[PDB]
Amino acid sequence: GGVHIEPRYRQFPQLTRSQLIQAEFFSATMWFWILWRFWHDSDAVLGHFPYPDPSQWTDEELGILPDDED
Amino acid sequence: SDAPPLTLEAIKDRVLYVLKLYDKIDPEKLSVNSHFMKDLGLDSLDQVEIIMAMEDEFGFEIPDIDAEKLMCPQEIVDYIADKKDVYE
Amino acid sequence: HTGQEMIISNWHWMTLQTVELSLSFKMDYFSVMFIPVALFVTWSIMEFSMWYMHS
Amino acid sequence: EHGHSKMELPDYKQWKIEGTPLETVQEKLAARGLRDPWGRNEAWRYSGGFANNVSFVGALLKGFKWGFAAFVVAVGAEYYLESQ
Amino acid sequence: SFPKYKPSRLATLPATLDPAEYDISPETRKAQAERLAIRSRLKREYLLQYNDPNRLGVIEDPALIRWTYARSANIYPNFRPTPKTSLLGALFGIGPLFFWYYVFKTDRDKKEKLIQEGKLDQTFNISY
Amino acid sequence: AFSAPAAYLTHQQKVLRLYKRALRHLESWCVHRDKYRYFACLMRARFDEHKNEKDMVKATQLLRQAEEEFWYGQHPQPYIFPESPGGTSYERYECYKVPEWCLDDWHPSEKAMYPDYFAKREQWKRLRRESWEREVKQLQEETPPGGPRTEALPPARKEGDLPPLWWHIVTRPRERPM
Amino acid sequence: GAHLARRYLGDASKEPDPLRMPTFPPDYGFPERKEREMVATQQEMNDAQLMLQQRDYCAHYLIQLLKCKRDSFPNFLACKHEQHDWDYCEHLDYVKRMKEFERERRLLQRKKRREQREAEMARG
Amino acid sequence: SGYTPDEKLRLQQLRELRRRWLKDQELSPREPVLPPRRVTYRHSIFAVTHVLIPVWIIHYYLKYHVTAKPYTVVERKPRIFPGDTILETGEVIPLMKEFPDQH
Amino acid sequence: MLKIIIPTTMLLPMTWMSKHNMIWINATVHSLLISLISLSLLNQLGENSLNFSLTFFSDSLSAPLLVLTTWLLPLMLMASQSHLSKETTTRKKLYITMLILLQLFLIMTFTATELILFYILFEATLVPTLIIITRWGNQTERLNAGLYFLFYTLAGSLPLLVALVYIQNTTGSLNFLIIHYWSHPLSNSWSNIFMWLACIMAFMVKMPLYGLHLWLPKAHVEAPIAGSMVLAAVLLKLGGYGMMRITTILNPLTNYMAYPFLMLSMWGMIMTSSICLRQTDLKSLIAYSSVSHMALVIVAIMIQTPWSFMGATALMIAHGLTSSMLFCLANTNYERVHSRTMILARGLQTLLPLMATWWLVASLTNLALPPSINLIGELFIITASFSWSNITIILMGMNMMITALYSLYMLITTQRGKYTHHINNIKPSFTRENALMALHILPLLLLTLNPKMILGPLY
Ligand SMILES: CCCCCCCCCCCCCCCCC[C@@H](O)O[C@H](CO[C@H](O)CCCCCCCCCCCCCCC)COP(=O)(O)OCC[N+](C)(C)C
Ligand SMILES: CCCCCCCCCCCCCCCCC[C@@H](O)O[C@H](CO[C@H](O)CCCCCCCCCCCCCCC)COP(=O)(O)OCC[N+](C)(C)C
Ligand SMILES: CCCCCCCC/C=C\CCCCCCCC(=O)O[C@H](COC(=O)CCCCCCC/C=C/CCCCCCCC)COP(=O)(O)OCCN
Ligand SMILES: CCCCCCCCCCCC(=O)SCCNC(=O)CCNC(=O)[C@H](O)C(C)(C)COP(=O)(O)O
Repeated sequence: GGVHIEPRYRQFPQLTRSQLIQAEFFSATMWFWILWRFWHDSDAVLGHFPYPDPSQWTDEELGILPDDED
Repeated sequence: SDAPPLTLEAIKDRVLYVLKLYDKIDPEKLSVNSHFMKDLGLDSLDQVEIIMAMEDEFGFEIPDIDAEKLMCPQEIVDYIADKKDVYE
Repeated sequence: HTGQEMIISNWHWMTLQTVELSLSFKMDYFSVMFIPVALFVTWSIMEFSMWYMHS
Repeated sequence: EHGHSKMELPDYKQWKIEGTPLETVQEKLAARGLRDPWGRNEAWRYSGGFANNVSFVGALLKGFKWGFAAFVVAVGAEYYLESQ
Repeated sequence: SFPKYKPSRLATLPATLDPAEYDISPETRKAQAERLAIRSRLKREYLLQYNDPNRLGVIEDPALIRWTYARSANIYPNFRPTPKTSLLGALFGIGPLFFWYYVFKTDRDKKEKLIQEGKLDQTFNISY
Repeated sequence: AFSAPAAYLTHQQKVLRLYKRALRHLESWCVHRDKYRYFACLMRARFDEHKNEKDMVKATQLLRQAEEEFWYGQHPQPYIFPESPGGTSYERYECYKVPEWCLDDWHPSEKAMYPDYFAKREQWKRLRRESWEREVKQLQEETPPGGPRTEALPPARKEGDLPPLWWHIVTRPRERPM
Repeated sequence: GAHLARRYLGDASKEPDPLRMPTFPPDYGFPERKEREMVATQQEMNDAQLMLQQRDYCAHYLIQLLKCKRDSFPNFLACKHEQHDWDYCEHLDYVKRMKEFERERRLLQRKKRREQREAEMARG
Repeated sequence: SGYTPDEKLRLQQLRELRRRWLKDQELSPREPVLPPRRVTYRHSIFAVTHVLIPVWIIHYYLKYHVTAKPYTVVERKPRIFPGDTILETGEVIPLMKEFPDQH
Repeated sequence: MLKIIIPTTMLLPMTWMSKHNMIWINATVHSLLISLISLSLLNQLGENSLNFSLTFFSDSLSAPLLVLTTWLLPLMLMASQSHLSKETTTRKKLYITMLILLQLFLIMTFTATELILFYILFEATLVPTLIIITRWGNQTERLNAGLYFLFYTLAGSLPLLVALVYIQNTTGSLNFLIIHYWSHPLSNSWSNIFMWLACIMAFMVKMPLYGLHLWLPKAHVEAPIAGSMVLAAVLLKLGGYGMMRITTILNPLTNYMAYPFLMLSMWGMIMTSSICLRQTDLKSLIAYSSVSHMALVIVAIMIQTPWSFMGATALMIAHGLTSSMLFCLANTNYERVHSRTMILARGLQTLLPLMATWWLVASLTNLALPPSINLIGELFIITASFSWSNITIILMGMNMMITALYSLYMLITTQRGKYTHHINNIKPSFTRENALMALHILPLLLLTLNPKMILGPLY
């Protein structure tokens, strides 16, 4: 069902341009898809919501009294 | 598979090729019927190295008992032909 | 499109006093999602085997 | 239909140790007083289309150039279309 | 010197690490020669009967029949009541039975008691 | 495989077998061809430094330390040729090997196809029938009294004779029957 | 993680057990004590039959997200906005959970400080 | 080492016999003597005999025999969202509680 | 019930008045027709029974066994046609007469409304089997085998008779219907314990029980193919049928008295399955597999729950069919190789592919592959045992694993690998053997479509 490619015996095997162009096309398609998704959707990897700092929360909003009120 | 049905001529040519690429033998004095021990002055270590080269070049293993009594390129070719069942 | 779900208990096989055994198929998300994947993979496998096992 | 083309072997004088790692193997072997006799049997592995190699990362980046060009053309076209 | 390989039942000694092969004697050599003689005589008889064009059946093998007869029918006439045999038979043929009887009896007595107090929760237990 | 085994292996045969095994296992360790060639030349050199030892006791004390060292560093997963007794395609095609006598059980409608093959088969069978009667006598007269000592067979001596016990060596199915 | 190192290598009573949190009254901190607000009712949140573990204070955005996905079946990519609203509400919920954790940790710190101060005063 | 002369001769004779046998294994141009005796189109017929007929049979069997009995086919009670209206009754589900929309 | 009994009796004059070369054809055709007629007993009721007369009655436990008994005779004739070729017409007629008498006694045994009539026929089956084993067996051990197969049986069956008459001297009747309707509890007494033992041991020895199974390997190995088929398929089930009938008078004493037999069966199934792994003879391996399956049936009957009884009935039918098929395959190999050693003839797939397919399907049914009736009975018994005690699952699963192991070991040893070189008399499989194999196996895969036919009276 393919083409006729004869053995070579110690040289580089014969290559059709069809397989080369298909392999290059699919590698380029994979890299283009990765770049396109990274450009449009960067937060799928980096995240969208910043992580809060618990040490930066003031004692007021957490209901802390200075050790004598309650 | 698609492996060509190799013939005696191909086996002979390939065996002589491997032997001429062994630099302890001068290729011009090499012949199919030349003995390894006396016609070329090789040690038994050289003979087992040649058997290993034949194995690595034809892709199959020759057992020690059969390999240790193969002393000519012609009988190496004959052994390979018998193992692979070559017609001509 | 919808999230459509079925149980298809089509053939009633033996019934064991209070236990009924029937040929029933569950067609939930897992089945309807895994079947196309398995069929696609098997299609590729068979096309590959037409070349790998030719001899 | 099979591969019956009467393949002929290449010349045996073609293979040389020069310009291959077998050369430096022979050099280091000569530093201790030995020689490699099967070197030319392996020269064909460094000679033809096998002479040039590619790195692991280079193998990973097989189609980065033309895919990157497609990416930049696509993003530029989208920027031009949406600015309307 | 390198770490020593210690043979076991299921990982035997290699042939190339066997001290007996390195200790050669004329008696050892004649033993090997006559072992090869026995093997060659057997091989010759087998091949003579095997290549015969007139033969149209199974080649009878006395060794196989000896093996099967020893495995099956030679056991009891060669049996003797021995402390080893008696203890092994008693253990391996009675101990498992009484062990399983104890296990199942204890489990079922516990189940029966729990049913008596009613604290088993046998709800939806219809088929038995 | 083909050659009949001997009663024992001589010291030289043991040394050569160790040489081959060590080289193969070093190839398994040294994957690349240049590295393997360098280390194999070193390995050959290390064999060669005791090539000329005259003391058999010394030579037997050697090869023993050597096989111990081999067993220590033997690459527990060596490379095996695919068709070798440890390979991944060792006995792959044994299920396709059918004996030649099975053709005798074919229906006449099956033998109607391939008539030339079965005519040649009949010729071969006749040749076997006559050659066997010659072979039995030749083997009986050539074997030493008391039975054979080595399982090596003689060739044909006369013009029309065939090698004794040849039928099942000549009529092997094939290396890859299907 | 840093909290694990302070609970496994430091003092166990210094930081909460996540199983038993909280260990203090809610209105202990400040007397306001506002209630949490739920938008989705019993019936609609049942009828959408989301999941038992999706039935939280974020349910309404999930409802909207589900509806958007259903109407635009062919254009799956179209309902980007609904997803953002839902993950933002989940982010706020997680931030509130972190605030509860830090709050209880600070309350535990202050309680240990009060008890050690009282012990010092009593021994003096 | 090497072959003994008898070993050479026996190997050579066996080799000639084996090669003649192997050559005799070949087929003549007429060797498969076959006894003859009898008594989009491909895709179109395939999609009829392998897709259309089975789906016809299964649809008939499900619609007229399986569905005849109760509880044989049970569906999911599709999801209801606020603002939806129902085909059977026509009533409209009320909307939600107008939560504050900001960011 | 006479519409089945009378044709089976007429099989005898028809056999003895036949031509010298028509006995097999006539016997096979009319036995098949009798099987077809008997197939109409399967129309059972949800109520009591098919009470034909004062002497014979049918039940949905008896009907599958009757149909299997009627179906086994044509297969036995087809299997016996080969190795009886060189024998005189009178002796072949005698062999067919023995088979017909065995069928007649089994048919009357399975209906047998009376317990004494059941005992008489249940012991009358002994004579034809003994004659078949000790007359048309090959090896010299057959006589010894016959002796075992005799005395074991009687050693169990003589006390039962005494017990039986004792019951009628106290109850006043031994009719099964009257016994069932007028049943009364057994008090925990020494006399009642010995009555229980006398009632149980006769059926236990013919299952066989694990400790009492010595006669079975000998009798099955030394018997001809028809003898092995009838021994494994129908004769082993007499003990199970008798226990299922007789346990109605043994309550509540069965609760205590079942423990030693339950332990013996649960451990002996493991023991015999393990024995199968190391066996150098095909027939002995099949016999030990039969012992394991019947141990499972013994457990099921001793538990005496509805699921237990249904599983036991299904397993009895499935085991009969599967073991008959396995013995037939072994005999097809034996008639070619004449050795009966499993390791001798190897790689028979490359020479007999269709017979290899038959071997595979027989091993699959022996392995209890779902949804076969073998697994239906297996699973019902296992679930009943689990309800009886949750720890039985370890033994049951271990038995399943070992069963699969030895079934596939038997398949791989004989069919796979490389053919033996020196064996050149392996002829192509005959149409008779392939037809025999199909006639074994299609009923199994076709019964898996209608399981309620073989699930017994508690379905
Ligand atoms: C070669 C490659 C394959 C080619 C062939 C392709 C076709 C395959 C199709 C056949 C197998 C697929 C399974 C599908 C089964 C369809 C038929 C089935 O549904 O009918 C069964 C019916 O069959 C019977 O139930 C099973 C047959 C009984 C077997 C009796 C054995 C024959 C006697 C032989 C002697 C006995 C020896 C053993 C002694 C015990 C179950 O039907 P059921 O829903 O239930 O009720 C019947 C109809 N009602 C409702 C009107 C009552
Ligand atoms: C060998 C291959 C297998 C063959 C078949 C094996 C199966 C046979 C097993 C017999 C079943 C059980 C027999 C007796 C069971 C009674 C319960 C007894 O075991 O428990 C104690 C019984 O105590 C002692 O056992 C008393 C008897 C002691 C003598 C017995 C001999 C012990 C070993 C003999 C075994 C040999 C079997 C083979 C004989 C040839 C409880 O004592 P107690 O509650 O107060 O009295 C209960 C009985 N009552 C209520 C009727 C009064
Ligand atoms: C495979 C070989 C097994 C051999 C046989 C195994 C079965 C043994 C069962 C006992 C045999 C005889 C039992 C009697 C038959 C039942 C009759 C009956 O139940 O009547 C009893 C009678 O009970 C007896 O007489 C029993 C006596 C038993 C004597 C023989 C002992 C045989 C060996 C005993 C030890 C082994 C027992 C179990 C062995 C199991 C098989 C291994 C009560 O009636 P009455 O006495 O009139 O009323 C009470 C008021 N008077
Ligand atoms: C990487 C895996 C592990 C590797 C470690 C193994 C270590 C092996 C190194 C040990 C050194 C030795 O040679 S061990 C010393 C063994 N004894 C002798 O060498 C005495 C005489 N030599 C011979 O007879 C030979 O055969 C010879 C003449 C060379 C050829 O003979 P031919 O003329 O008949 O070919």
